[PDB]
Amino acid sequence: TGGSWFKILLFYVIFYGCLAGIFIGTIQVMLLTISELKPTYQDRVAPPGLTQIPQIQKTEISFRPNDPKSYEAYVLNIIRFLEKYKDSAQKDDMIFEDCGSMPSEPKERGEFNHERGERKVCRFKLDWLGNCSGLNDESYGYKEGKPCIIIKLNRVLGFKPKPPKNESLETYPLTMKYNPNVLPVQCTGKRDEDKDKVGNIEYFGMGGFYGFPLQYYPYYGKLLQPKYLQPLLAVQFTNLTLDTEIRIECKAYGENIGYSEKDRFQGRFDVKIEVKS
Amino acid sequence: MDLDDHRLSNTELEQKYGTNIIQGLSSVRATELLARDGPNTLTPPKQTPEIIKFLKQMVGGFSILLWIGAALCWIAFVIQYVNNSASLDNVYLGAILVLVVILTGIFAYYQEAKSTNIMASFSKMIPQQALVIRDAEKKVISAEQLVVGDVVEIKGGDQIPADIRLVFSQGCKVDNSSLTGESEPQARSTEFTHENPLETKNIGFYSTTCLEGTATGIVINTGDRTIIGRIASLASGVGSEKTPIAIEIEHFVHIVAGVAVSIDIIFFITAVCMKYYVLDAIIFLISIIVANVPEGLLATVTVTLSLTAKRMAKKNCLVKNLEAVETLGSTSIICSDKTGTLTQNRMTVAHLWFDNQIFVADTSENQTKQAFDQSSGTWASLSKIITLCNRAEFRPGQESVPIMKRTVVGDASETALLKFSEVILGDVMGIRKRNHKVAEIPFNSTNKFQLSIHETEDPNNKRFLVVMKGAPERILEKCSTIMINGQEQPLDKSSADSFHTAYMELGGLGERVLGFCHLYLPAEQFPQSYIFDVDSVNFPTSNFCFVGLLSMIDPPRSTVPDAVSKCRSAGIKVIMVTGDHPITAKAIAKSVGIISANNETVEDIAKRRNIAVEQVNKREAKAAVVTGMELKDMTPEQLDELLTNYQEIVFARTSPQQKLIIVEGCQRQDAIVAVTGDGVNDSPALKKADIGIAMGIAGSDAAKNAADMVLLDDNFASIVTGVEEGRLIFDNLKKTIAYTLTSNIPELCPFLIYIVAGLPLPIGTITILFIDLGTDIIPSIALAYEKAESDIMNRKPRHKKKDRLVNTQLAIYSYLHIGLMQALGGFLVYFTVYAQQGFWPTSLINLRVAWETDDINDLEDSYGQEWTRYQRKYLEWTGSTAFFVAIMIQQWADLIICKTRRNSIFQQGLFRNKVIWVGIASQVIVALILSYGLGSVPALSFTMLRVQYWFVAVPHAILIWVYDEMRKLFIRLYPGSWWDKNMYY
Ligand SMILES: Nc1ncnc2c1ncn2[C@@H]1O[C@H](COP(=O)(O)OP(=O)(O)CP(=O)(O)O)[C@@H](O)[C@H]1O
Ligand SMILES: *[C@@H]1O[C@H](CO)[C@@H](O)[C@H](O)[C@H]1NC(C)=O
Ligand code: NA
Ligand code: NA
Ligand code: NA
Repeated sequence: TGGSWFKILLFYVIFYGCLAGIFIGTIQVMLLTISELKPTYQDRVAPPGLTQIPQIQKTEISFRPNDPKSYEAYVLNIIRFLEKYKDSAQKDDMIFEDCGSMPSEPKERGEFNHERGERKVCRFKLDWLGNCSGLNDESYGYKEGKPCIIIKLNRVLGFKPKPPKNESLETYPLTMKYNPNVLPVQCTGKRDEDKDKVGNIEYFGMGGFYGFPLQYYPYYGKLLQPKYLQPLLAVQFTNLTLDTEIRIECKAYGENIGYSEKDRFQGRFDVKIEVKS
Repeated sequence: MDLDDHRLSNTELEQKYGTNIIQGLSSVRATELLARDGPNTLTPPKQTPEIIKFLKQMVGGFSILLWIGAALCWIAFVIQYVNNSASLDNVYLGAILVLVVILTGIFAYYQEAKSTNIMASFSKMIPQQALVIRDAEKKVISAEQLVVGDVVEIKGGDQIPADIRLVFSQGCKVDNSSLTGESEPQARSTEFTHENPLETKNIGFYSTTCLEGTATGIVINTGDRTIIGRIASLASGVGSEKTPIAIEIEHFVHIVAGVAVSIDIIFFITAVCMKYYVLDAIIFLISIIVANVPEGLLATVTVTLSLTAKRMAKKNCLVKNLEAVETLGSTSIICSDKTGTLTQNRMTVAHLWFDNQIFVADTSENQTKQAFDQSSGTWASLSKIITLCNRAEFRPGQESVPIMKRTVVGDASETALLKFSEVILGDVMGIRKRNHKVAEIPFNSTNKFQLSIHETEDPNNKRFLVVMKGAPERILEKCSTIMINGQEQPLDKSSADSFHTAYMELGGLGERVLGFCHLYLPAEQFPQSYIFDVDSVNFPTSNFCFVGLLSMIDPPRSTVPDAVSKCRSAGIKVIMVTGDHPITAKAIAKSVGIISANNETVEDIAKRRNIAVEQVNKREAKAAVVTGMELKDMTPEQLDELLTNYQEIVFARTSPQQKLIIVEGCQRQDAIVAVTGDGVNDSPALKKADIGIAMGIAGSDAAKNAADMVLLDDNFASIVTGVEEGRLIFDNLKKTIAYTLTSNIPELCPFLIYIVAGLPLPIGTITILFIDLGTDIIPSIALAYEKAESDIMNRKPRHKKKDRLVNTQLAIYSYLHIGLMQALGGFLVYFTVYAQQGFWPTSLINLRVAWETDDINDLEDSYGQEWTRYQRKYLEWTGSTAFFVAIMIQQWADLIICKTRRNSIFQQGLFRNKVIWVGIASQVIVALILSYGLGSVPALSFTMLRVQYWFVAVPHAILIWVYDEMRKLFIRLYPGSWWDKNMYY
C-alpha cells in the first residue's frame, strides 16, 4: 500500500538526512581544530625517513650495461624526478632566492601564520650533483657501469636537523666534516663481504660536502613554501664486482635523526645492486 | 526369569508371605523386613558421564566454527613459518580463539549443570505414598518403605506402588500404557483368568494407575523384580517434547548462519580479487563468519532457563521440563477447576434442609448440641442414609484430637458427612458393623451417584437396603416420592417449589448441596440368597423416596481473586470447568471474579427485563453458564461459536470426556490452554492441554504424572507467576537478539568503504574478531539477567504464528539504526585520528593503492610531508584501535538501550542489573589490555592511543541513547498510532 509506504520512506528520508547532518557537523567541528599550516601532531613523521630517487621495486637495482632497456626505467625515473631541478624551472626570482653555495645555519622565515603569504625558497643547482646530474653525461653512469642514486631526506614540516657534535663522532671522522651546517650521510657495505666488494664510493653534495646543507630547513609545508626543492645527495659506486649481489646501506647521522628496527627506511635505507655482464 | 504367583490361588498368599489378608503384618515384622529387603527405588540408568556433557558443551552451539577457525589460523601460521620467520600473530589469535571458546563452553556447562541439579533436587523430594494396612489399621507411608508381601489398597488416581496380586476389585479399571501400551480402561478381576502373567487380570505389575474404582492387591515383586523393572524401557524420565521457542531459535540461527556464509563468500571473492594473500583472505573469511553469527545465544537461553527454573522454585513449584515455562508464558486460556484449586478444599456442614425447612448450624466451635431436634423420624432416616452410604473412616489412633483434625483417606464430601454423622449421632463404625454390606459401587463421575447394597438388621428385615447419594437434580429425577413428616406420599408441585426455593437460598451463599435418599427392596423380588451382578440390572434404580438436602461450606482462597484479576488484566480467558451445579458455580464465580461485576447471563437478563428467554438475543450476554448435558448434546461448530462469542464461561456438571471436548475445542481455536486438575477424572484434559497443572497436596498420583507442572503451594497466583516468568523469558531473549544483531554493520561497512571509496583500511581482521569476542559475548549473557518491566503483565498473549521471536522489524531496527549510528561514530573517530596526524578526510579518497604500496616510502600528505610505509601502517593500526574503542563505547550505549523495550532507563533503573556493569568493566579491561598491552609492542594491529581519542565517540553514544529514549517515549505517549505500530520491536 502506497499510503503507508510513502510515510515510512519519508521517515527514513528525514532520519538518514539527520544522521548525515550529524556526521558532517561532527566532522566539521573536528576540522576547525585542524590547522591548515601546521599539523596537530608529528608522532609518526618527526624522525624523517631517508629514501632514494631511482624508485626501485624490491630494493634491487638490476641492469646490464649492454642492454639499454635494463636501465631505461631507472634513467627515466631519475630524469623525471630531476625535471624540477633544472635551472629553467628555477629562473623565477619572486619565489626562488639564491642563497650561498657554502653551507650555513638554518634560516627562519617566520612562524606558521597566514600573514606574509607564500615564503621564498632556496634554489638547488643540478651542477652540484656532478657525474650524476645528467648535464655532462646523459643516462648517468648506467651505460658505463657506474650507477648513480640520488639520496633525499623525507620532508617534515618545521624540522631542523641537528648534525652530530664535534666531541662525539659516530660517523667516519673527517677534516672537512664541517658539522655546524651539514647533516652527514654515509653509504657503507651492509655486511663483511659486501664491504669488501663494494668498491669506491664518491659523494656529490653542495660545495663538495657529504650530506644535506642546513639552510634548506625548516620546510614550511606546500602552502607557505610551494615548489620547495629539498637538498639532494648523489652517490656513485664507480667500480664494483660484476655479477655480484652487493648490498649497500646508506645512513644519515644527527641528533634528531633516529633509527628503528621495525622501520627499515627511517633515517637510513638499504639498496641491493648487481650489475649483470 | 518368570516366576510369579499369578495362577496360584489366594489361599497360598497367607502361607507363602505370612501376612494377613486384612490385618496384615505387624509393626515388629516391618522393622526386621526393612533392614533385610531395602528401599523400593528403581536403579537410576547411567545416561552419560560428566566428561561427555562437558565435551559436548565445548562442541555445542557455534563452537564448531571457532574450532575450525582456530585450526585454519594455526595451519596458516605453520605454512607461513615453513617459508620464513613470518609473523607470530596467527598463533596468538588462534590461542585467543581457543581460550574464548573454552571459556564459553565452561560457562554453558556450569549453567546447564546447575539447572539440571536444581530441577532434579526439586523434583526429587516429592514422595510417592502408599496406603498400607497394618494391625487392621491404615497409615500413609512412603513408597520407599514398601516391602514384599504386604497388602496395598489402591483406588482411582493413585499409581500402583508395586507388583500387586489383586484379591478384591470392584469394577476397577487400570491404564496399562506403561505395561502394554494402551491407555484404554482395562478392567480388573480377582479371579484368575489367563495363564500368562501379563494377560491375566488378577495382578498389577507396577508403573500403572487405576482409572476408577477401588482395588486390593498383594505385593509380589518390588524394585527390579517387577515386569517394568524387568524390561529396560524407562517408565519415567526423558520423554518426547520439543518446545516452540527452540524451533524459533534454531530457525533464527540457521538463517543468520546462511546469511553469514553468503557474506563471507562475497568478501572472500572480493578480497581475492583485490590481490590479497590467500591465507590472509581465509583469516578474513573466518573473521566474517565469527563476527556475524550470534555466538553465546545458546549460553543466553541456558542462563534464562536456569534462572527462571529457580525463580519458580522460590514460589514453591515443580516444573518437569525446563521449557514448559515458554509454553506457560504464551497461555491464552486457563481452564481451572473450582473445587480443590480455587477453594480451601476444607468444608464443614452449615445448613440442612428436610421437612420443607432450612436448618442452620454452627460453622466451628459449636461446643453444644445442634439446634434442630434429633427425635424426628425424617432426620433419623437422613442420618441413617448419611451413615450407611458413606465409606469414609477416621484415622486410626487419632481419637483424642477434635473431629476436624482427624484425617480421612476417602472422598472429601464423604469425609465431611462422616464428621457430621459422628458429631450428631453415635459411632459410624458401629452402625456399619451392624449393617452388613454385601456389594457396593464406588462413586464414579459417569454415574454421578454412589450405590451400596446392605443387609438390614431391623425387625422389618428387607435385607437389601439400596442407599444412594450424589447430584441433587439426578437424585430428584430418579425419585417419584418424598417422605414428609415420616410418611411417604407422591411428589407434588408444592414439594418441588419448596425444594427449588431452598436450593436457590443455599446456592446464593456459594455453598455445596448434596442429596440423600433410601429405599427398601421388596422381599418377594429378592430372596435371602441372591447373586448380584454389576452388569445385571436386578434391583430397580427408580421410584425412590426423596428426603432432603444438606448444605456444604466451601470457602475460597484469599489470594485467588487477585490472581484472577491479574489474569484478566493480561488477556487470559479464565474458564471454570467444574462438576458442581450451575447455581453454586455461578455464585462462586461472581464472588471470586470469573464473572466480572455488572456482567450477566441470558437468564439474569430475562429475569431483570421480565421477558422470554428465547426472545432475548445472545449478544447482550457477555457471560455464560453452560450445563454438562447441553455441552454433551452440542456439535463442535456450536461449541466453537460458543467459545468465540463469549467472554467469561463457566461449565457445570461436567464429565472427563466433556473436559476433553472443551480442551480440544479451545485448542481448535488456536489458543494455548493451561488446565488445572487433581483427580483421576482430569487425566485426559491434563494430557491434551498444552500445559498440565496439578495440585501438590490435593492432587493425585495420576494427576502429578500427567501434569507438565505441579503446584506444591496450591495457589492460583502460582499460575500468574509462571506466566510472568515465561513472558520475561520471551522479552529477555528478544532483547538479547536485538543487542546482538547491532554490531554486524559496524564490522561489514568499513570493508565496503575501503573497496568503494578507497580509504585506507579502517578495520582489520584482528580488530573485527576482537570486537566480536569482547563486545558480543558477556553483554549478551548479561541481558539474560534483566528484570521484568512494569508493563509485562499488561500485554496481550502472543499469537503463535502472528508473533515470532525474530520479526523483520527487529532486524530492520538493529541493522539500519544502531548499526549505522555505531559505524558513523567509528568513522568519525577514524577521520579524527587521520586528520590529526596529517591526512585530511578529502585526501584519503582513493589513497588505498598508494597506501599499501611497499615501494612508496615518501607518500605526500596534506601538508606536503613525506611518509614512510611503516609509519603510515602504524597510522593505520592507530586508526583501527580508535575504531575499536569507538565501537566499544557505542556498544555500551547499545547495551544500555537494549535492556528495555517500552519503559525508560529511569523507570527501569541503571544499576538494577549488576552483570551489565560486570560486562562493561570487562570491556574496559580488555580495551586497556589491547591498547596499552600489545600496543606498546605493536603486534595484533593495535597501538597505544592518546587520551582524547577515547572520548571522541562519547557524543555519538549519547545520541544513540537519546534517540532510543525519544522513540520509546513517543511509543508510550501515543499507543496504537503509526509510531507505535512501526517503531516497536
Ligand atoms: N463422595 C461423593 N458421594 C456422593 N456423590 C458425589 C461424591 N462426590 C461427587 N458426587 C456427586 O457427583 C457429581 C459429579 O461431580 P464430580 O465429582 O464429577 O465433580 P468434581 O469434584 O470431580 C470436579 P474436580 O475434580 O475438577 O474438582 C456431583 O454433582 C456430586 O454431587
Ligand atoms: C667523476 O668525475 C671526475 C671529475 O670530477 C672524472 O674524472 C671521473 O671520470 C668521473 N667518474 C665517472 C665514473 O664518471
Ligand atoms: Na558474534
Ligand atoms: Na552489538
Ligand atoms: Na556481529
